[PDB]
Amino acid sequence: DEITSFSIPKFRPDQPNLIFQGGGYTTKEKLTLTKAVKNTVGRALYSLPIHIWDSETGNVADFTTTFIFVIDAPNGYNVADGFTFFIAPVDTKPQTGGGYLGVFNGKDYDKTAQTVAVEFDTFYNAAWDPSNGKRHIGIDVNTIKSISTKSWNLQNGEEAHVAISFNATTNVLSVTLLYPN
Amino acid sequence: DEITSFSIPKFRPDQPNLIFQGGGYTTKEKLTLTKAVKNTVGRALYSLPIHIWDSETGNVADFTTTFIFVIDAPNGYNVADGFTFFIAPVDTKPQTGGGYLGVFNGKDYDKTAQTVAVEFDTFYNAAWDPSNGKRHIGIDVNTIKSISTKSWNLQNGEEAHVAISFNATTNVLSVTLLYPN
Amino acid sequence: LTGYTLSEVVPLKDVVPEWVRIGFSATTGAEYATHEVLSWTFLSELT
Amino acid sequence: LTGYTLSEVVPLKDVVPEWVRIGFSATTGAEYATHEVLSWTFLSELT
Ligand SMILES: *[C@H]1O[C@H](CO)[C@@H](O)[C@H](O)[C@H]1NC(C)=O
Ligand SMILES: *[C@H]1O[C@H](CO)[C@@H](O)[C@H](O)[C@H]1NC(C)=O
Ligand SMILES: OC[C@H]1O[C@H](O)[C@H](O)[C@@H](O)[C@@H]1O
Ligand SMILES: OC[C@H]1O[C@H](O)[C@H](O)[C@@H](O)[C@@H]1O
Ligand SMILES: [Ca+2]
Ligand SMILES: [Ca+2]
Ligand SMILES: [Mn+2]
Ligand SMILES: [Mn+2]
Repeated sequence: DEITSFSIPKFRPDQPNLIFQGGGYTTKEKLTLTKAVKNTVGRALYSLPIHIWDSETGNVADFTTTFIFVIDAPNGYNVADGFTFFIAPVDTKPQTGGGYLGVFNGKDYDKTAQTVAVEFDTFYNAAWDPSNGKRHIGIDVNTIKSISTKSWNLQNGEEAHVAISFNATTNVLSVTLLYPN
Repeated sequence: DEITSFSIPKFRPDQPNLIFQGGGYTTKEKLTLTKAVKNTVGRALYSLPIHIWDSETGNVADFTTTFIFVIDAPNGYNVADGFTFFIAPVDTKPQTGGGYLGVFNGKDYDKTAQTVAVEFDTFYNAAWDPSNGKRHIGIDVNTIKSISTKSWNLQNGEEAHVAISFNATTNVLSVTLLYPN
Repeated sequence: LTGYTLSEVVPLKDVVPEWVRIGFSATTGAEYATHEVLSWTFLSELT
Repeated sequence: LTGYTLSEVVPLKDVVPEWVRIGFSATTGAEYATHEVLSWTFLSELT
């Protein structure tokens, strides 16, 4: 049975198993993608290419990731544009940014964007964001307009552990964010 | 940092996660490091860097690897030179071939080029191998002259399970080889 | 302890190449914030 | 069920960089032979 896993409890400046792109860097502990500063883009990828399905047998992989992540906006009322976990072709590099979260370009279904993301979305884009305008978790596939959506209240500066996993049999994604309170 | 593992039951024509060098290419199911053909080297390296020890804390990992390899020689008499699992700095290239198995260049402790290897040696090099000239397996560290060996009866064309582990709490490295019998 | 959870089928084989990369991607624009990640695990299986 | 076995003290920390690569090499000179690897697992815990 082909399997692959890792786990990183702490980060550090020199980290040969990650590929920083845009403003991405590791401090002495945090892996920080953007400082409180405008019009940027942070991207980290796990160095190692991952096999998720195979075309000899056709099967898809069960998988789970887990990360604790803190968003900290020096304004309470003023925060954007988002954070995102995403799976992507092997050789992907950044895309159109700010509210596109450096990961998508168009707003209509783009097939050639071979890439799926899970977003935590701290800013309303009336162009495509849920009309109600609430901050949201969402499952994106090939456009920044999410296939699904979920209102969520950001707690600023709050450690928020999250699990995301995918059933190969039922073929369902799902996400869970949690706060201590 | 804590936990890296994988497992690979078959090797597939393209392996984005493996860095080949030399004649190493992956056939339909196997990984061929060498063809029955004079004067080559082949090396294949897990793509992911791997944090064996941490200055931050001082702890060394312990790890366990496992493979099956086969050595299939046209004439059970004139075979050479050997095979070898190795742990080397993060961007090694083929070292001297033949007797040095593309991992070393010297009979001498060369702190500099900083690699250790478990060697399944199949050719007597009067110059450094144990002298009764029997094939052998060896733990090599900064030398092609193993700090230690067992004599070892080769079985051409037949599969060997090998298990290697390092216990980090006593720095003992142990290799085991097995044939169906 | 408050917690959100979303769910959805998404036919990955249909959509992504045989081999991927994962990572995070985070952006500011006109408005902004610190977006940093404290730790990461990931496992996967393939029958 | 012929078996071979061998262990030894190797100060890894004093021999090898904080970050390494694992791998196989096989080699031929005057005499040769095929060297193939069939399957490979690896697991490391750094606690
Ligand atoms: C995937 O996992 C469970 C584990 O038993 C199984 O019952 C079912 O086939 C799948 N369920 C999901 C998460 O859709
Ligand atoms: C090294 O550590 C254990 C823990 O007791 C020791 O007894 C044994 O020699 C080795 N086993 C491990 C952790 O692999
Ligand atoms: O951060 C709020 C907005 O910032 C910039 O205006 C970006 O153009 C936009 O994409 C984003 O939504
Ligand atoms: O392959 C047999 C032998 O051939 C040559 O003598 C090479 O110098 C040596 O490296 C090898 O052991
Ligand atoms: Ca948005
Ligand atoms: Ca030899
Ligand atoms: Mn959105
Ligand atoms: Mn030898």
